[PDB]
Amino acid sequence: FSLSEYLTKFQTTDDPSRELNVIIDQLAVSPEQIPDSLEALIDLCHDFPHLTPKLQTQLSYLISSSLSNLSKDIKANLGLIPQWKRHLEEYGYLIQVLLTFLQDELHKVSSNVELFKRDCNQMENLLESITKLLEINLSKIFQTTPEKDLFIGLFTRPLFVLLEIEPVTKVSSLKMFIQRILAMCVKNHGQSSSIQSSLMTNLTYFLHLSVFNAELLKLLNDEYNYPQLTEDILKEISTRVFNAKDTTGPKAISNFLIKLSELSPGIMLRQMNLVITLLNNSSITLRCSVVEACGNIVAELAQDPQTMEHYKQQIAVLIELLEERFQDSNPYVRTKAIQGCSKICDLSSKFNKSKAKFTSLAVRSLQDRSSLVRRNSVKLLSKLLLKHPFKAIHGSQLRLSEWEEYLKGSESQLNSTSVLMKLKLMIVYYKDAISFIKEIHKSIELISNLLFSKNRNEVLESMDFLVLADAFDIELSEFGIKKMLHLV
Amino acid sequence: MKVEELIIDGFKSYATRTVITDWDPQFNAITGLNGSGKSNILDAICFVLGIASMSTVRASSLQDLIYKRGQAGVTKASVTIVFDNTDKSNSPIGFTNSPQISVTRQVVLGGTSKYLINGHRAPQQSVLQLFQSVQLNINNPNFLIMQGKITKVLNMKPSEILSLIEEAAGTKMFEDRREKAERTMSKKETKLQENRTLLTEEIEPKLEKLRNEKRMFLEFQSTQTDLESKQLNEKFQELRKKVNPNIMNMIENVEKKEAALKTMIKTIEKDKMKIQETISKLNEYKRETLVKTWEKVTLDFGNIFADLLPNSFAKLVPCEGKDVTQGLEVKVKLGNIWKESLIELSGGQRSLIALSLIMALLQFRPAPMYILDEVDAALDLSHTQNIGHLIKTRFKGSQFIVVSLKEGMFANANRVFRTRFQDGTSVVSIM
Amino acid sequence: TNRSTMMANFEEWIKMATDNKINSRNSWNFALIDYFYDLDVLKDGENNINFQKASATLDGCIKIYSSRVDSVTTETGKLLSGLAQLETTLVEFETIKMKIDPLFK
Ligand SMILES: Nc1ncnc2c1ncn2[C@@H]1O[C@H](COP(=O)(O)OP(=O)(O)O)[C@@H](O)[C@H]1O
Ligand SMILES: [Mg+2]
Repeated sequence: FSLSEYLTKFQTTDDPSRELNVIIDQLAVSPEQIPDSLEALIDLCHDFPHLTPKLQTQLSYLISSSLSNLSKDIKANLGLIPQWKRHLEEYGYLIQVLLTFLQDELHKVSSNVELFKRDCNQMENLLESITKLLEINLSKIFQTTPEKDLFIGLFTRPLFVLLEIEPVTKVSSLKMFIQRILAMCVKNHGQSSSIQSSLMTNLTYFLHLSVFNAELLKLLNDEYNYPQLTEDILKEISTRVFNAKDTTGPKAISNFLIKLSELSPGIMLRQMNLVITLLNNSSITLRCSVVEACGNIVAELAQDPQTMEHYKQQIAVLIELLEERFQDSNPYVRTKAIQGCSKICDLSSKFNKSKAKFTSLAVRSLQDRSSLVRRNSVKLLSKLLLKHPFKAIHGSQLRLSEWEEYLKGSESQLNSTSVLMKLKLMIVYYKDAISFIKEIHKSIELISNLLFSKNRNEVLESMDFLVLADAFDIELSEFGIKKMLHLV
Repeated sequence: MKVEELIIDGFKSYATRTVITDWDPQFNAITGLNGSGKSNILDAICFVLGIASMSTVRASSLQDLIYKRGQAGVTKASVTIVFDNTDKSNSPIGFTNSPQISVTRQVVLGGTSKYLINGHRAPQQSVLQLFQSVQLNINNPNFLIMQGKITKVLNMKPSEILSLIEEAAGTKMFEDRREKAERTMSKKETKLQENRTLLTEEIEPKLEKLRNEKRMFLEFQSTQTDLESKQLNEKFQELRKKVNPNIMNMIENVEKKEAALKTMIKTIEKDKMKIQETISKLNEYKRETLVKTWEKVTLDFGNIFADLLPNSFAKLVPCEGKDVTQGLEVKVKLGNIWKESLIELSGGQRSLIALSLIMALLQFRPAPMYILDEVDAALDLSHTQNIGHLIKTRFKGSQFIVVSLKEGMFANANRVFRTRFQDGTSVVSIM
Repeated sequence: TNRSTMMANFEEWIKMATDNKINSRNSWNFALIDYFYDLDVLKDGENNINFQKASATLDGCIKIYSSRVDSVTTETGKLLSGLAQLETTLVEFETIKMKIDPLFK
C-alpha cells in the first residue's frame, strides 16, 4: 500500500475468534501467505482495544511467531524483492497499529497487577520479535534512503511514545530490550540524527529518562563502539539554550550528565572542552552537574595509567579549573568542587603535588560564609590528613619540632654524584612536609575558633577533625581538645 | 476536646518549665496576688493558638515574649497545650482518629514561631485552621474576653457584632476563606492570562514559520527521492543547509503538546466557572443560615438577659435600615422604656449584657473552652456570686477558665489554681 | 457501596489537602472539585450544609487549581524550550567571608 496515505489515515483516527482462527490456519503454512486476508488482519488489529485479553494474547503470539519466521527466512536466503518489501511494509504497519493500541490503557493505570504483568509479557514478546526483525539489514531492500528512514521510524516512534510513562522504565527487561534496539538502530542502520533528536526531546520533556539515555550511550560505547552519537549529544547540550521559566529541563540535563560521567568518563571527556563553555550559564544545577562530572571523570580515570598519560593536558586544565572554581556566587557549586577534590584525593598514590594546592584552597575556604562549604572543607581536610604521601619515613607522626629538627639536620648534612640531588630531593620533601604541617596547624586553629557554630553538623565535623588531628601527635591538638571541652 | 495539661517554659514571668495538670473540665478558676502571673496563663493560651495582634499580649514584638527579651540566660520560650478528644462531636475534621492532640509553639531569640503538632513540625496555617474548626479563632474571638475589655464589648462596631454572631454557628472560617480564595483566583487568573498571551505571541509565529517550512521540507524530500545529474545536486546541496530532515517528529510532538495545553486551559476555565456557581450557591445557603442564627441568638440572648436582670431586656436589630448581613446593633430596655444611647448604661450593666451575650452564644453552640479575665471587676458581690453559681450549676457543659480576684466567684469553683511569685518566676499550685 | 467509596475518597482527599501534599505532579486525575460541585457530600441527613467540610473542600479546590496553573506554566516552559532552537558567577573571595558563651549564660 501507500506509506503516506496509511500514516495520515491512522494519525487522525478516533465473532472475531473465527477470523483469528482462519488467519492462524492460513499463516501456519507460511507467513508469506498474507487476497482479502489483509483487510481481515487490519480490522482485527483495529479492534484490539475491544477484544478480550486472551484473544489479544493469541493475536500477539501469532504475529510475533510469523514475524520471527519471516526474519529467520530473510537470514537464511541472504522480481522477488518487491513482494518482500510489500510484506515487510505490511508487517511494519501492523506492528505500529498493535503497539500503539497496546500503549493505550497503560497511561491510565498507575496514573491491575495482573494486567501489568500481561502487558509486560506482551511487551517482551514484541521486543523479541522486533529485535529479530531489525537483526537483518534493510540497506539492500530499500535502495533510496528516505524510504529506509521512514520504515525505521515506523518502528522506533511507537517505542519512544511508550517510554513516556514511568512504570515501563522501572522494569529491567523492557528497558534493556529498548536499549539494545536503540543501539542497533544507531549503529547498524545509521540515522544518528533522528534518534539523537528523540533522546533530546525526551530528556527535555521528562526527568526519569536521563539514566536511560546514559545507559544507552554506555551500551553504544562499550559493545557498539560508536562514540560519535555521544559527541553530538554533548555538543548539543553545550549549545542548548533554556528559558528562564522552566527548570525541569536543566535538572534532567544535569542528571543525564552526572549519570554519563559515572558510566563512561573516557568517551565524554573528549568533548569536555566545549562542555566547559556551558559553565558560564547562570543555571545552578547545570554548573553543579558539570563540576560533579569533572570530579567523577578525573577520579575514575585515575585507575588506568594509560588514560592519565595520554590525556595529561586536558585533565590538568580540568583540575586547574576545578581549583579555581573554589570561589563562586553559589555556595553549592563550591560544595560540589570540594566534594570533587575529596574524590580526587581519596587516593594518595599519584598527584602528590596537587595535594598542597587542595589543602591551601580548603584552608582558605574554611572562612567561607556558607556553612555547608565549611563542613565540606573540614571533610576534605580530614580526608587529606587521614592518608597523606608523607608516610614513607616516620609515618603517622606529624610533629613540627621533630620535622624542623630533621630539616635542620638535612641542611647541615648538605652543607658539610648521587649525594647532591639526593639531598636536594630530601630537602624539598622536608620543606613540603613543613609547609603542609603549618597549613594543617592553621586549619586546626581556624576550626577550633569555628567550633561554636549554630549548625550541629558543622560542630560534629569539627569535633571529628580535631579528634583525627589529636590521633597524630600534634603540639596544637591539645589546644583544640581544650576548646572542645567547653562544648558542654 | 478539652484541655488536660499546659506547659509553659521561658514565657514572660514563667522563666522555668512549669506544668499545670489535673484540669477539671467542669469549672476552673485562677487566683493570686497582683502581678503573680494569672493573666500570663491566658497570654500563653492566646500565643499557642496563633495570636496575630501582638498588642493583645501587651508586647511590641515576639522578642518581648521571652522571659527578659533574651537577655537573662533565657532564649527559648515554649508553650505546650495538650487536648483530649474523647468526645467525637467536638473532634476536628482531620484529627478524629488520633487521640490526645498536643500543640506546641516555640519562639527563640532569632527564630519566630515554630509550631509542632504531636511532636511533628507544622506550619501556622495548619494550627490556624485546626483552631478555627473548633470555634477557637483567636483573630476573631468568641470565647475569651481580655482584662479591662468587659466594659468595651458593647463599643465594637456592628461589623464586629455580626462577626461574633457568625462565630456561634460556624458561619465564619468561610468569609475570610472566601476572601483568600478570591485573591488566589485573581492571582492565578492574571498568571494564566500572561501565560496565554506569551504562548500565543511566541508559538503562533513559530508555528506558522514551521508550517511554511513544511512545504520546503517536502520539496527537498521529493528532490532527494528523485535524485536516486548535477543540476539536481546544486539545489540539493543548497537546500540541505537548513532543512531539518527529522522535522516531522518534532512537529508532531509540538502539536501534541499544544493540544494538551489547550485541553488543560479549557478544563481550568470550566473549573473556574464551576467554582463560581458553587460559591454563589454556598453564599445563598449561608444567607438563610445566618438569618436563623441571628433569630436564635436574639431570642436566647434576650431570655438570658431577662433572667439575670429581672427588670431589663435586650434584643438585636439590623444596622440602621439595611440588611441583617451588613451590621448588627443591640437595643436594651430598662423597665418599660428603651434606651437610645448605650453609653449611658452602667459599667456593671454593660458587663452583664456582655456576659449574657456570651452565655447565649454558649447555649446556641458551646465552644470547647471559655476564658474569662476579671469579668467581675465592675460587678458587685451579689452579681459576681450569682454569675459564679449560674456557671457552676445552671449551665455546665463547656469548660470554663476564669481569672478573678473576688472570693464570690471562685468560692464554688470546682478547680482552683493559685499563682505565686517566688524568685523571678511564677509558680502555679493546686487550691 | 458507592456511597462508602465516595465518602472514603472525599475524606482522604481532604486529608491530603490539609497536609499540603498536593502539587503539580498529582494535580490531575483527582475529582475533588467535581465532588465539590455536588453538594450531597457536604449535606448531612438533616439536609443542611456543613461549613467545616465546605471550607476544607474549598481549600482542596484552591490547592488543586494552583497546582494546575503551575503545571500549565511548566508545560508552556517545556514547549518554549523545545521551540527555542560573563564573569558574574566568579566573584572575589573577600565578599564571601564572614567578616553564646555557656559559662557566662
Ligand atoms: N516580657 C516580660 N518579661 C518579664 N516579665 C513579664 C513579661 N511580661 C509579663 N511579665 C510578668 O508577668 C506578670 C503578669 O501578671 P498578670 O497575670 O497580668 O497579673 P494580674 O493577673 O493580677 O493582672 C507581670 O507581673 C509581669 O511582671
Ligand atoms: Mg490581669
